[PDB]
Order: sequence, then C-alpha cells, then structure tokens
Amino acid sequence: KSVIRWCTISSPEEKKCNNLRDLTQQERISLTCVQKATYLDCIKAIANNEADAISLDGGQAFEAGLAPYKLKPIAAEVYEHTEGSTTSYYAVAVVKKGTEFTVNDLQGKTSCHTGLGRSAGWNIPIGTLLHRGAIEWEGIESGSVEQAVAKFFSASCVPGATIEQKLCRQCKGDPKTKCARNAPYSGYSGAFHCLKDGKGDVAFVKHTTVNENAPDQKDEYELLCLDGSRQPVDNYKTCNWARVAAHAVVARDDNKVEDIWSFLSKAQSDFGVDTKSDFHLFGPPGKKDPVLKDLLFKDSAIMLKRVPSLMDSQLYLGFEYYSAIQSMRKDQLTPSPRENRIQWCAVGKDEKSKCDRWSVVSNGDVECTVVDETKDCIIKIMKGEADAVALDGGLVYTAGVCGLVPVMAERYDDESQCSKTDERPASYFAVAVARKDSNVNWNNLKGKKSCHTAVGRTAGWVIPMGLIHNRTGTCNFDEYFSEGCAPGSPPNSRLCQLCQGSGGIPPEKCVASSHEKYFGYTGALRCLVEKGDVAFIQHSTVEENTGGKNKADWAKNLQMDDFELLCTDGRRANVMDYRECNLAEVPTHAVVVRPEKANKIRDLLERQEKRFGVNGSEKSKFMMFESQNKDLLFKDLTKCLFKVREGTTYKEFLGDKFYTVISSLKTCNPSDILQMCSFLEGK
Ligand SMILES: C[C@@H]1O[C@H](O)[C@@H](O)[C@H](O)[C@@H]1O
Ligand SMILES: [Fe+3]
Ligand SMILES: [Fe+3]
Repeated sequence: KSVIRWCTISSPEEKKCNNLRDLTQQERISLTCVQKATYLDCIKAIANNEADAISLDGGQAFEAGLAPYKLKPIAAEVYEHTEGSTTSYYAVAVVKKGTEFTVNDLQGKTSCHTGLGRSAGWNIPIGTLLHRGAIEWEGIESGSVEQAVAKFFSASCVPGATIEQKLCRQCKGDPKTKCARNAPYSGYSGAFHCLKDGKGDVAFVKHTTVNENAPDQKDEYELLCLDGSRQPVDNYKTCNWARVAAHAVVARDDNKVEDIWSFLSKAQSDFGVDTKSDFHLFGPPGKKDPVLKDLLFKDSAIMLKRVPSLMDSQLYLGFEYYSAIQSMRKDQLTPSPRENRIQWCAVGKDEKSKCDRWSVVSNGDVECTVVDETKDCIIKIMKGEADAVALDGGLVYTAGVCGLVPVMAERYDDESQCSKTDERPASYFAVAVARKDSNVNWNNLKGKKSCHTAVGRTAGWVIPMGLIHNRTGTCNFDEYFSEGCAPGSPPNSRLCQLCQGSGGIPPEKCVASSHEKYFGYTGALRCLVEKGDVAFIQHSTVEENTGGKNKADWAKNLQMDDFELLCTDGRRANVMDYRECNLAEVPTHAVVVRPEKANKIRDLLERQEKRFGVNGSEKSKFMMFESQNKDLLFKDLTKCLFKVREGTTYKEFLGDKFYTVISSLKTCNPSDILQMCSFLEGK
C-alpha cells in the first residue's frame, strides 16, 4: 500500500513510533519510522522527500515554513480547557513556593528552559524579558540573544544552546550530551525537574507542566505573574505569559497530505484518549521519567484537529507571535520605512491601475498590491503584507471572522456628513429592478432570468437569496431561476449561463472581479438590460447608469422609466420610490484592518481623502471615489469616509438584523478562507 513516513527525534521517540507502526500495518494507509538527530534534520528530510511528517512546537512550525522547507501545518494538537478545549496553550514561569523574588528580581537567578527556540520554553520568556527591558538587547547587532540571556541569569539549562557556555551549566547529564534537545532536562517536564532539583530558581513551561510532573506537590510551587505577583499553579489563566498555537504536524504541500490525515485520523480513534489499547498516541500524562514524556505528541494533547488547506504556518502562529520570533532574528533600528504609507489591496487589472494612479498621486503615501480573488486581500492584511481594503457589507463579515476590524466606512448621503453627530445612521438599500413593458413581478421570478452583482455581496446576493433561504428554508440557490448571472458563482451552472466573461485571451466568465462584464452593481444592471429579466442591486444603480451618467454602447441611451422596482411583495414602483419599495436597508461598505493598525491608516486615510475626496485639494489630479461606473477600490456613490469609533467590532458595524442573515446564510457553504479563520478564531 502506501506507508506514511514519520520522522522522529530520539531513541525513545523512535521506539514509540515503531511500536505504533507494527499496529498500523493492516490499515489502509500504513506507517513507517525515520529517526534523525534534531527536529531540524527531520524538516530537511520531509522536504527532501525522505520523510513525510513530524509534530513541531510553534517556534519550530515557524522554521518548517521558512524556505527552502516551506512545510505546511496539516494537523493541530488539541488541549483540555474549560472554555472549550482548542488548539492552544499557556506559557508560565514556575518557581518554588517560599522563595520571595518577583518576576522583577529574575536577574541574577538561575533558570531552566525546555529547548532553545521553543515557545513556552524560550520564545515567550526571553522575548517578554527583552520586551520588559529586564534583559538588554536591541538587536542581533548588540550581540547574540544567548549572550544576553546568559548575562541576565547566573546559570541556566537551555537544551539546544551552543553559543553561550553558561546556558548549559545547570543541565544534568553527560558532559558531552547534557545540553541536547532530548537531554534529561529538556522539554516541559525536563525543565520542571531542573527547577525541582534546585538547579534553577525558575522553570519556563506550559500551564500543565507542574500537573504532569508533580500533582500532589503543587502547593510547593507558585507561578511568577507578570504584574509582579505570585499565584498558585492553578491560576494560569489569570497568570501566564502568553497563549500559543498548539504543536502541529507539518508536511509537504502535495497530494499526500490528504492521505496522512487518514493515517492520523484512524490512528486517533484506535489509540486516542478514550482508547482501551495498552498503547497510547497521547501520553498519557502524569508523573514519570522525563525521558518518556512528550514522545511524537505531547502527553497533554487529547486530539488532532485537521487544519484547513488554506493554512500556512505564518497564518497559524498569528501576526503577533510570528513577528516576535522575527524580532529576535533581525535587528530593529532599520524599520521606519513601511509603517507610514498604507498598502492598499487592489483586486483585478482595473483596480490595480486605479490604485497605481493613487500610489503616484499620493507620492508614496500609498502603495498597492494586486490580487485576483477579493478574499486574497483579507489574507494579505492578516499577514501584514497588506494594510487595508474596502469591503462590501457581506465580506466585512468574513474579514471580521478573520480578525480584521472596520475602521472607516463610506457614506452615500452627502459629501458633508462624515463628521456628524445625531445624524449617525449610514446605509443604503437593496432593490429588485426590472423593465417597463416587463411582465415580471417579484412573485413571478419562479422561472425568470436574473442578474446578480457577485455572490456573497449585500445587495446582489445576501439580501436577495436571503429572502429565498428564509422563504424556501433551503440552501440550494442555483435552481430558482431558469438562468441568470452572479460572478464568483459555479462556472458550470444556470447562474453563470447568462454571464458574459472577460471577452478575450483566457475566458474569465463568472469571475468575481471587474474582469467579468456583469460583475458589480452596474454590471448586473447591464445583464438586466441585455440578457435577463431581473437585476438585484443598489438603490441608486439605475440612476447611475441612466441620464448620460454612462456612455457605454448600451446605457448610452437608457432612461429610468424603461425600468421599474420590484416591491418586496405585490407591485412595482418608480425607481425613485425605493425608500418605500426595497428588499432591505443595509450596512455601508467599509475599510478593514488589523486592530493594531487602526490608529495609523485611519489617520493616513484622513490625510489622503483630504487631498482626493469629493471636494478635496487635488481632486483634479485624482479622485478616490470615481471609476467609470465600475466601483474601483471604493463605490462611486461614496461622498466621503467616516471614522468608525475606536473599538467597534465587525458585528456591531454590520448591524444585527443584517449580521444575522450572513451568519446562517454563510453556513450553507463556507468559503475556504472562512474555514481557515474560524479555525484560528478559536474553533
Ligand atoms: C525513498 C524515496 O521515497 C520517494 O518518495 C520516492 O519517490 C523515491 O523512490 C525515493 O526512494
Ligand atoms: Fe511548545
Ligand atoms: Fe454592497
């Protein structure tokens, strides 16, 4: 058959691996073992098609993902928690009950660490100490990070250290191997016993370490909280140094992946936590020889959660931790450039081009990053490779789930209403549009041809299809009109039928970008005009494409009488009486960013609109809210942009009535990105 090759890192862990192997043979997918010297050798193997997997610490998933390895975290350990047990843990500083020093007197003491470059055992502590000024270190140019740590503590045990002598002084073992990544005083448990045997005044481990090593003697220990205090070991929640991503199984980004999951999945039930076999995949935990704890998988794991395919290590660790690990590899001083020009995310050719113009006009204050899929933006902002993008009400939801917050929102009422008080509401209306001679009524759509802006957007889909999903109570939307068009929709479906494409080289029909013709508010309007019976859209869409407000081969001659609105139920009405005949009133499009960037781009974007707003300084050179009826970067309807009060969550912005429609609706068939974020934002 096909045997998944698992890499190991110690004789003990090797035995472990094989024992499982024997038992995992008659399985569809089988297992095999490959011992190596260090976790780093195992990474190279897998990368060089010599191995197939291995579970790493967060600090090491970060390396596995770096080039030329670029491994992918396919599965994540799960831990016992009260909130709900997910894929994360806590870093604590454990000391002896009775000693008196506070985290503030750590200087001069001795310490015990799990392994160099590990999360709880070194990254959180050292970085936190470098952060607090306790340890002096400006960058790799002020000296090695070890040299500093060794000048802080008197002696320590850092399994993995090779530069500083003192960092191996407190280690127990053979003079030649007492400072290894598998040495006795290594890992969470080793680091604990190191502290136990007086070799250290502190141990940097995870919230469970003291429990899986000396349960009945917990009262003889305390935690060293950040605020200067000491607290009982069971108070890790109100006294830890951080929360990190659980260890993960990393592998090559290829067809195998899927299969391995099969091995680890079958491997779970048969040898899981509730297992009966004399064999355990996870621990079990508790007192025991440190040399036998955390083999292949930490004894504290209780499951393995499959990781959404869109996930890459950098996404996995989170922007803060990932930047921390960076901090200690590169010098600082430098930076400055970058952090003072918004990196706007453009989607499609038409947008980059408009953005390009904005980049030069802003003389540098704005640089652009083109992507093809509007969701690509979100992921680029999460990683920090991008700072901001204005999303439609429906996508703001996903951006929110992904951790991005709405900081600025467009207003459509009056270019002079973004600095309001009582006049607080900012919104627009969704409407169903049809022809004059047309014999289509909202209750005839049982088989008419329809036009949608893009799948997932407020007016062209969420709201419309929402009214169906709420009615029918069904999730299948493709089979409700004989045919229509809604970008981003199933290339081979009734709904892409009416769609026209790009027009040239590589098709591009039904794509969710300006590239596809019927894409967007006016695109749909077109489709109605030349191909369908109904168009779902904004309340001002009709007026924008009529009245010489557009000179496209079609709209060139359009009047807003050759169109009528479809009133929720019953009749039709003048395209002007939308406040009385609309599908719904919705949340205005918004600029979204990382919570920590809110201060900057909300300020730099104010300086910009000032220069290129509806009535701005240099509107002559460039205007942020104009696009040839194609709503590029911002919706043409935008009169100005208003600041969303600091601390506003996406849910509070989208409004409840609306928020409720996307949540459930989005449950019908979640997008790739939405599974990957939900995985991050806890479960
Ligand atoms: C052991 C190595 O495994 C790889 O996956 C295979 O493609 C090669 O045969 C090679 O021998
Ligand atoms: Fe760890
Ligand atoms: Fe919209």
